[PDB]
Amino acid sequence: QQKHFVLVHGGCLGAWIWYKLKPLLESAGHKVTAVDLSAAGINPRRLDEIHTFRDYSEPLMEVMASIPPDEKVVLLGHSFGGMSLGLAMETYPEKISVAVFMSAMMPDPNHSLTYPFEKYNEKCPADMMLDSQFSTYGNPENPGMSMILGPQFMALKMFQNCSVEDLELAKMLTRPGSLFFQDLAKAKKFSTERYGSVKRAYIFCNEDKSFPVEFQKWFVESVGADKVKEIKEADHMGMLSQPREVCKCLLDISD
Repeated sequence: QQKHFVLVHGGCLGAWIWYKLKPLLESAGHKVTAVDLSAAGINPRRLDEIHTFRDYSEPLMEVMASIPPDEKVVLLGHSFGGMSLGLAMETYPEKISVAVFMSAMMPDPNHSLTYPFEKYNEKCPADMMLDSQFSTYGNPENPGMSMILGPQFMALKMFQNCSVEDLELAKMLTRPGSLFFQDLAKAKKFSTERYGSVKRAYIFCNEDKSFPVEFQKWFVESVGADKVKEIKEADHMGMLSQPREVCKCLLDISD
């Protein structure tokens, strides 16, 4: 039976990361929507006009709003894409057969939206992002924070198991992004009733140097998932370093 995978990229990246995974899932007979979130990929918005996490996630929500009455989707969220999964799961829990997180913080409906970030930024050193750079933007009375990935950070910490071509593509395509911390600090947390009704799966990427496996495991341990798979030699960009494995894990989880 044909599944519809909605793939959601992490911060500063775009739908294009899925360019290897998407045709694989399609050759398996499945439908795939790879979404650019707002001001990501070639989405035509600018980051300095995106101030809320809901606005950032809107292209995903639009895909969710368009799932027909008798269909569901399988979501796959990479990295920060996992937060947009949570929003999709809180909003349209009945529309999702399983929400798959990969190298992603899985929201915990027991805690605030910022909790996984508060956690990340307690367990991880302050210089972890190397040559990446941050700057504020938006309302001076309540500024957003944007970031740009450094090419050493990308090379060493995100794409180190990927081809040079994929890293090249990332250097050519990465755009400023934001984690919307201060907007997330004022959201409405997800609920166990809604977000928590949705089957969760985790795909571990064991060589992820950006979101290390021990931290992936901590999210799975503390939050829980119904299915877990591991890709031993996936880096942070498992859909580019190990697209076939991601495709097998996904079909496994979904079928």
